[PDB]
Amino acid sequence: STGSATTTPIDSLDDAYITPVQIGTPAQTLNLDFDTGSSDLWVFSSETTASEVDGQTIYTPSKSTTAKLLSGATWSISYGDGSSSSGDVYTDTVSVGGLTVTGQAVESAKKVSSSFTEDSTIDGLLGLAFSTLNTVSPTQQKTFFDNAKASLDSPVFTADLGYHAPGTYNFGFIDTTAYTGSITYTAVSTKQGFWEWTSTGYAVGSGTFKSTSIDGIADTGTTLLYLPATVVSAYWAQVSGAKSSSSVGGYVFPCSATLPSFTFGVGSARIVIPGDYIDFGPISTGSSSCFGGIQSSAGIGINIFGDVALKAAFVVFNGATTPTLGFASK
Repeated sequence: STGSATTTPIDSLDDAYITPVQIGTPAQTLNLDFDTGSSDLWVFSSETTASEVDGQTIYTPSKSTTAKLLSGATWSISYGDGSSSSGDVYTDTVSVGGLTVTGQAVESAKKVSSSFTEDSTIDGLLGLAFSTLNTVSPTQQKTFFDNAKASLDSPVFTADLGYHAPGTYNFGFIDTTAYTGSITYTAVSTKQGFWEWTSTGYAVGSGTFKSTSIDGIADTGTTLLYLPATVVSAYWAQVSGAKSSSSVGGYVFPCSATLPSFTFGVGSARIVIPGDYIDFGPISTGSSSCFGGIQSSAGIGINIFGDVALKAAFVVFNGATTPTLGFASK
């Protein structure tokens, strides 16, 4: 089997992407944030505290003939941005882009943090990291991908995120028309439950390439590119007037600036992030201070190749027995 679904930015900054997902019978379609940095499929639901629901589409298990309470199971998750959610669990039929999993754990939110309430466009998350990170207790549950894997034509999914435009998540096949040149594959460590890999270095603009190992995660659920402070300082030093602002929470730059590109290494290959991708616009409406798309990972504890980086590439998440990641230009 295969599946193919379009993923669409939630706003004009590409702050996140939503992909329609069919849950239950008859189908209830919710727009979920596909997140390769976590492993829970959770949704706003008829059980979510009413004061914490603001415009989201909810899953109502009592209206699904295939829903079954997973008796005794609860979940609770916190994300790197400090947001959180928790609740109980149903199993139900879940389809993405024509690919169907029966008996998928659908984690129904009883509580969500303010950041989720305030974002009307995201109806929940669909985790695509390794199932060892799943938070369901006392019986850990598998991700949608893990459940689908044995049925897939090939045990892979791909992320093809757009810059200020829709893109695609494919399951079970590699679309050879979706990228240019060749895909370069690189080793993955699953020891922390993430799609963790080592970049071979970086360049700033037309500068020379610095060969240096940068361990990080491929994370579709993180907006920006978070890298070591040394790397980030070298980037922003090439932008007149850029500075790290403690008040704002990272690097800002004059909105009148032209940003250089940023290149990262994948083996001997190179992925170029155009300067425009690094512009996240005024820090507040009307400001002439703009927020940078490359920020320091210092104090996160891990480097994160988030959407800023991933949207510059066609990315293969290879879930074979020995997992790997592939990157191609596009």
